[PDB]
Formats: sequence, C-alpha cells, structure tokens
Amino acid sequence: LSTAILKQKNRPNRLIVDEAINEDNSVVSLSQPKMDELQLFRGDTVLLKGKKRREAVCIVLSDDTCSDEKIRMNRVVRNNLRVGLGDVISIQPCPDVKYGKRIHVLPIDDTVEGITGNLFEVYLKPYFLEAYRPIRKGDIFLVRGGMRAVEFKVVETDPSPYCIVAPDTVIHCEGEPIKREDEEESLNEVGYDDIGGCRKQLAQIKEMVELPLRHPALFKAIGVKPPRGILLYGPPGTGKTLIARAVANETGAFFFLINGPEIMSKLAGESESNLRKAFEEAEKNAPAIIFIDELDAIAPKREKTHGEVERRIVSQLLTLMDGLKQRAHVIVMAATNRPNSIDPALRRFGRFDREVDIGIPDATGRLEILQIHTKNMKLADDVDLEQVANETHGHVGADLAALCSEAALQAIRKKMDLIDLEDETIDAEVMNSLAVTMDDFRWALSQSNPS
Amino acid sequence: LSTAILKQKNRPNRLIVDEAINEDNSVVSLSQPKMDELQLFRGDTVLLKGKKRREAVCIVLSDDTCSDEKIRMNRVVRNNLRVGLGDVISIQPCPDVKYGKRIHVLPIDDTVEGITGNLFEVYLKPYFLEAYRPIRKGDIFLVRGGMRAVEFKVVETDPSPYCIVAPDTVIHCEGEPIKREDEEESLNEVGYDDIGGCRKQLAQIKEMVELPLRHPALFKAIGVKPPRGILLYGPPGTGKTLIARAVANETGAFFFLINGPEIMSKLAGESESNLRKAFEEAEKNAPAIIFIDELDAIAPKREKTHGEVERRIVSQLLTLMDGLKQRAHVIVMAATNRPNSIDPALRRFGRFDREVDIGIPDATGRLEILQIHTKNMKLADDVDLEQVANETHGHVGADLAALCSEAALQAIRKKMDLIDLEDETIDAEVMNSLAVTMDDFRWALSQSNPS
Ligand SMILES: Nc1ncnc2c1ncn2[C@@H]1O[C@H](COP(=O)(O)OP(=O)(O)OP(O)(O)=S)[C@@H](O)[C@H]1O
Ligand SMILES: Nc1ncnc2c1ncn2[C@@H]1O[C@H](COP(=O)(O)OP(=O)(O)OP(O)(O)=S)[C@@H](O)[C@H]1O
Ligand SMILES: [Mg+2]
Repeated sequence: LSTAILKQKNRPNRLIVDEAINEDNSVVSLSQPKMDELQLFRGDTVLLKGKKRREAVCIVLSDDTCSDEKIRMNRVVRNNLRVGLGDVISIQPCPDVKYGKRIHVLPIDDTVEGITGNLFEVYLKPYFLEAYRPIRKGDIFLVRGGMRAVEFKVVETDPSPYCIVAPDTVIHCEGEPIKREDEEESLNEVGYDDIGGCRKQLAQIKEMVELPLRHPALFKAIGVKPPRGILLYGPPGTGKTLIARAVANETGAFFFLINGPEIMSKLAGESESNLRKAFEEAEKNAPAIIFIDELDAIAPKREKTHGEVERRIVSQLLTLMDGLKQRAHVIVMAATNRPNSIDPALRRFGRFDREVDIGIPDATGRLEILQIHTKNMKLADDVDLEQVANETHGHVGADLAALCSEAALQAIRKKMDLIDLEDETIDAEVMNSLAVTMDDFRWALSQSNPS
Repeated sequence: LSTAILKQKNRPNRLIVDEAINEDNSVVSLSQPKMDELQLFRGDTVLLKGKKRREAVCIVLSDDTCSDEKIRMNRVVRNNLRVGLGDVISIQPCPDVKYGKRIHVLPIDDTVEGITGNLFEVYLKPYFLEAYRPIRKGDIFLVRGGMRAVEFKVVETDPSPYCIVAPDTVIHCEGEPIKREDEEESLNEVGYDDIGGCRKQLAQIKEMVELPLRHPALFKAIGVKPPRGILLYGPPGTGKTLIARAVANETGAFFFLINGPEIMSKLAGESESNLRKAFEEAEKNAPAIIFIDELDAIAPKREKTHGEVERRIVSQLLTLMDGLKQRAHVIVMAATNRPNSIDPALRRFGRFDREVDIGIPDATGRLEILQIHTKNMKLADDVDLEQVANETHGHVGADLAALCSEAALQAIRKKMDLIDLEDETIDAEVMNSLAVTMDDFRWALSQSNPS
C-alpha cells in the first residue's frame, strides 16, 4: 500500500531472461511479435539494462523457440548485466552508436598462465574481424583460441562508454593481466538484492532519495520542497553500511562517500578541506547523493566535546548543509548507531529532518538474511533455514552473517583429518564434498550471542 | 573435537628423528622400504622441515639399522631444524638445487679464540673439497681441524636460499666473528612448544589466522569470507605477548609487530605515519599478520580520552582496518588485558569481530607451564611439579615463571657461604652442584601472590 514504489510494473520492453540458443557474446534473441512491438529491425544494436546499474550492448535477432515476453542471452551477457535466468531486464533501441576509434582490453590473470604467443593474433583478431561487435566499457567476455578459453575485460573505449568494433578500431592489449580477485570483488558489489528484511525502509529511501533526484518535476509540480537530509539509525550491525553500498551501486545519481573516522583521522584543517571538497564535488556532479557514514564520529553534541578542531568540524558541516540552495539537487544521507549523541542542530528542519529506522529484523526478516548469505554456500538437504530463523530471537544481520561463518567453519572441522595445515594445496575430492549440514548450524547456534 | 586442527596426522613423509650412525653434517639416513615409498634414490638432495619454520638440506642414504618410519641425523642437523630426538619432521624431494656461485661463512666467536692461521685453509677447504655439500642460509655447522672444532654460520648464498657447494663455489669468510649470544638468543626464540595450558586457544588462532592465509581456497570454495580481526584478551600475564612471539616465529605468513606504547611514544603525526607504514608494508608483503600488542594503549574509548592526537589515532586505525579489501590477505591480531576499555567501534563486524580468551590456566595447564619453564633448570629427584601445580590456585603463567625464579634464588642462597660477591669468578664445583630442590619450591610457594 505504501510499498507501491518498489513494485516492478509490466512494460512492452521489460522481459524475462531465458537461456540462449545462439551462443555469441554479441547476440540477444526475441520473438518476432515482440520485435515489431518495439520497432526493432533485425540486427539492430540494442541497449540492455540489468541489476546494479549494469549494461550490455548487443545486436538483436529473431527467434521462434523464444516466447513473446522472454529474451535469450548466454552466460557472458548475463554476467555483464549481473542477472540470472528468470530476472527482468530493460531493452532499449540504440541507433546512436559510433564506430570505435581505440579500445583497451586485458586478460583475466588465472585464465592466461602459460604461452603468450600473441594474445591479439591468437584470440582477439579472429573474435572481432568483420563482426562489427558492440562492446561496452567494463564488459568481461570469453574467447576460445583452439586450445582453451581466455576471459578479457574492456578497460577503455575512445567513443565515450560504448562503440562498434570495426576494422578501423585499433585494439590495444598493453598492460598487466587484470587480477581475478578484482573482478570477483566487482561481482561481489552490493545491490538491493543483498539486503534482507528491510523492505519498508528501502521503500522510504527510494521515496526520499531516489524519487526527488530522478523526478524533481513531481515535487516541483505538486508544490513541495523535497526533504534534503536523511538519517539512517539503528543498533550495531543492522545493515546501514550495507544499504550505503547498495545505494552507491544501484542509483542513477552520482554518489560520494564520506566515512566519519576517515575524516577525523586527518590533520587539523585538512579534514575541513575534504568535507568542503565532498560538497563542492557533489554540487558539481549531476543530481548527487552524499553519504556520511558513522555521522556520530564527525558530529557529536558541541556541548560535550573537548577539542577545538572537533567543535569546528560540526560548525563546518552545519554551514555546508545550509549552503546547498534548493536548486543544487543534492541529498545528504547519513548513518549512525547512536542517534542520541549527534548535535540536535543537525536534526533540525532543513538538515537531517528525516529518519529511517533500520531496526532489529523479525522472524521473517531473519529468513531473508540467511537466504541472502547462503546463496554461495554449499548446503545440505537437511539444512532448514526457517528453523534457524526461528531459533535466532535477538539476532541482527551481522550476527547472522557470523553464525553462517561459524557453521561453515564447523563443516571444515568435520573434514579436518583429510586436511593438513602444512601441505601446499588441499585435496580436490575434499573440496567438492564440502557441504554445510544442519548439525553444523546447531553447533553455530549453541555458540551464538545477542547485541 | 574442536581441537582437530592441532592433530599432527600420519603421512608417508612425516618421520620421527633418531640418532645418526653416519656423523656427517650433510647426511640423513632412511630404511630402504621408506626410500622406495617416497621415490628417493641414493644420494639425492632432500629438504627437511623442522619446528619454527626451520629447514635443512641434506643428502639421503640408505640405512639398515634404521626403522621404516624413522630418520637418522646428527646434532648439527637437529640443531638447524630446532628438533630433539623423538620429534617429527617432513622430508621432501629437492632436485631443484643449483650449484653455488658464492657463499659467505663466519665462525662463532667463543669457538675461535687463539690462532687465525687461516680459517678457509685449515677448516673450510678440507670440509667442502669434492664433497658437493648442500647448505642452507642460516645453517650453523661444526668443523674439526686437527686440534679442535669451530662452529660456522652460513650468512649468505648466491643462489637464493640454498645451493650445492661445488669446486666452482667461491668460499668467503670475511667479516667479524658472529656473536655466541646472538645465536643463543636465536635458539631462545619462542614457538608453540613454549606456550602452556592454551590448547583450545591455539586451535582458535590456527583456525582464524593460519588456515585462511595458508588456504584461502577453502573459505572461498565454501562461500565464506574469512574473519579479519582477532583480539586476544585475558588477565595480566596469561601469555598474550608470548603467543604473539610464538606466532611470529611459527607462521608461513609475513609478520608485523606494532607495540601500543611504542606507537604512543612518538611525535604527533609521526605515530600515524608508522601505523600507515605498518599496513602498507603488510599489504605489500604476501599473506600477512599484523599484531597490535597492548591495543588499549592506542585505541581507548574516544568518548573518554583527553588529547586530540589520541582521538586522531583511533580514527587512523579504524580507517586502515576498513581500508583492507577482502583480497589483501591480511589478518590483524591484537592483545589486551582491559578489553572493556577499547572503543566499541573497533570491536564491530569487520574489525575485531573475533575474540580469543586467554584466561587463567587450570591445574593441568599449570603443570604444562611448569614443565616448559623448568626445561633448562637443574632439578632434584624430590621436585614434584604436579604438587606445585596443585598448590598454585590463582596463578597465571607470569606468576609461575616468577615462582620458578624465586625457587632458584633460594637454591643460590643455600649455596651462599661457598660464594662471595667480591671474587671475579664463582668456583667450578659450586656451579655444578646447583640443583633446585623441592624445599626451595615450598619456600617460593610460601612467598607467592595472586593476579
Ligand atoms: N539487513 C541485512 N541484510 C543482509 N545482510 C546484513 C543485514 N544486516 C547486516 N548484514 C550483514 O552484516 C554485515 C555488517 O553489517 P553492516 O552493514 O556493517 O551493519 P551496520 O548497520 O553498518 O553497523 P554499524 O552501525 O556500522 S556498527 C554486512 O556486511 C552484511 O553481510
Ligand atoms: N601460558 C603460558 N605458558 C608459558 N609461559 C607463560 C604463559 N603465560 C605467561 N608465561 C610466562 O610469563 C611471561 C609473561 O607473559 P606475557 O606473555 O607477557 O603475558 P601477557 O598475557 O602478554 O600479559 P599482559 O596482558 O601483557 S600484562 C612470559 O614470557 C612467559 O615466560
Ligand atoms: Mg556500519
């Protein structure tokens, strides 16, 4: 009823992802009635939108085994859009695309051990030649070259974000191999799907932050000024920083992060300077979000704080907050676990005058969190997460994450005699048999702890 | 059950050390069935791993008087491996060894008083000539030269850590004699065998620190992020610093020590600089451990601390803790005797979110501690350490060490009339007759003190 903003809404161009029959990295398939509905001719360059602000440029073709409201794409495209089979995606016409001038690609390290020969000659040239491939900056793509398959990242493009790779396009693969861990920590990146039992609050954040920045016209038309300071509060480990990361990755707005301790660690004056630089940067760049994490570190009650520099910072912040005129289109978000220790001046009208309580999860919420945490864990049949959700009365997300870590450590302990600390590598069979059992969770539960 | 990680496990190449029949420094002996089991031909160069990350390179020969699961090696090899008879060692094939280019050896000072003549001509040349000896950097080896025996240290090698000494190999013995006290303070170096009544906890430290650094694949395969901040706590004198020294000497990881007071002793800003330098160094160097000893010195509750530089340091630390991304492979360990005085921000998820309680030893633990302390003491038949363990209720390791020191002082007092404070040297007979009696311990016990 209030939650209405979160609802997906059906559109002509909003389609479900199905497995591809055409296994090319550049190709997406649609049913013929759907192509006509969207005025898409065969072989047109299209823009697809996935989760966490991710995009891919593809060339569209007609398929008959494909349903009307479905789209077919391989793993490579699904990866780039950070989507799995069943997720909804946007499809957009894209006749804007320039022919590429210069691109910069690099291989992923672990998929490149043994023989250089020539990476461009063996792999990239046969992949691109006369194919007129659309590629986007940040794409990870797989190429076979007789022997095996190498993954490459698009690091740079000379036409702004995306281009067509013509014979003209100079293909550079100069630098060091891109580290596996870099790109896995890039897949790691937090989205709204990684945040559990916070539906009501996520809806509030989209209302107060996302809505007025993407559609200022609504608030201006109705005759209402958008609130400009939103403060997330709640007990330690409920998900504030996690939401911070999610927003950063999920928004159309330019995002600027400030960590409380990161500011207070700096020299006298050089801290006030970074604060100004943050606000000046946000004002300069588009509709923007400034996230002040751990606000109580920078803005405690001016009455009860010893240092002159510490008092000067609170004053610096207040001045910045009021320094933004309406037409700046900058919203300031902040998170704390002790809201009662922040200077009341900052919680006045026009400053942080809106509050979102990220509280303790209910039984239902805990279940969401356990499902979110265990999505990469190997679990057994007998593991009942609903059971674990109910037995965790005082637990917040951080306690549940830790519980999952200790359940997993127990399963490692059960496999100990087949493992030793001294050998270089762990046995292959032992690695595959690793499942976290219900019994492990009951051991984790017996050890667990509140607040 | 939980202690499973500490268990040693039987392997084909894990052998018990027996006394050698072949008394050459370069030679180890095995039974003929065991050499076939490990595909080791006669006279192959082998790598031996001992305690405290110690290694020796030997040439392997077949022995018949030797049992299947035993290895024969002299005192020189046992010293270099820091093992006594009955300890288990690894044996590894080693066909990698290059011929040496340049080696640097130096004599141990107290074994070299009177006549230089020439050390290479009299000692080293006849020891190495046509022998093709494997040697490792850091090896201490004894050589006889007609008259007497001189100990030498391998200070440097031109092929990286170990090489074969061929006729080509230039043998330098240039510098000052290596000091006895330095090499005895090197044997002094603390390992896991020097820490008593702490089995459960050592298992915890190996789980949380050693296992994720040596085997990150396990945690990544199971789908779990390894905890990155471990805090040792407990009353004064329980063995925290002792464990820190043990870990430093025992791990495969690069180790960096930070002492609380050592940091706070520095000029404003130059202390923050050293904290950064420690993290940048640890990030630069392999899998790494950073040990912040006496944490409560640098990180007290920001709420109750007077100086601006003191507040700025806690902020500097928090930022660094969060500054490590998952893929850094750096665990931070810390020790304190007042855990409740640390800023709670530091003890949150992602920071020092794991705790190891080094508490008061039980009766069994005290006995372990007494056995570890008195391993170099001269004791009498009537000394019952089990009796002493039982009468020491409130005692921690530091109290027990102190008790041992006072017991020994009492035995010195018993010998006083045959000693005087004025004479240059103490009589030789008086030195040998020194034994610490049970009576001395009962005097020590009479004087003892809790907490
Ligand atoms: N509601 C939640 N949904 C999913 N995961 C969560 C949630 N809350 C906590 N977690 C997990 O716990 C971890 C720590 O939570 P944080 O986001 O750091 O909590 P926090 O609210 O920022 O705590 P403070 O106030 O900084 S002590 C996250 O990385 C998540 O893995
Ligand atoms: N568990 C133990 N096993 C063997 N010796 C110990 C043990 N605990 C203490 N000792 C001895 O007592 C000495 C002092 O112990 P420390 O390791 O300094 O204690 P600590 O826990 O670091 O105390 P704080 O908190 O720094 S006052 C050590 O050098 C050991 O000789
Ligand atoms: Mg947080």
